[PDB]
Amino acid sequence: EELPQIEIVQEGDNTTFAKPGDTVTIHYDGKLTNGKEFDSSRKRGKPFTCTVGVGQVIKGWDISLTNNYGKGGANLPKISKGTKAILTIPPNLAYGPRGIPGIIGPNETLVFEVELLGVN
Repeated sequence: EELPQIEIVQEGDNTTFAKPGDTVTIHYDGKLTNGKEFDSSRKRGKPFTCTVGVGQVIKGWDISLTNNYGKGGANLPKISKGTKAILTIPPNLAYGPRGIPGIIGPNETLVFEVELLGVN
């Protein structure tokens, strides 16, 4: 079963974990596998707040931030509040064959360097 890959750069508090319906606040840089940046909250000067686990972000983000809607998965570490991680998300858990014209091409793997600042 398809899952994003998660590299834990530095662990957070190891006790606060988002569940579906929670709001999270996160800084990120989104790049293609070739290092070309397609988006970033940091250059925007403000972190990104979203509701997780309910399809209001790409599935790869939902799975990563909620640890597969609480179900976990093989080699899928939990991301606690304060954690720095790198999420690598296959196209089927992102924008698929369709992509986003002029921003993300077809069947693109996305790499997000993230810091989870807040959970609820």
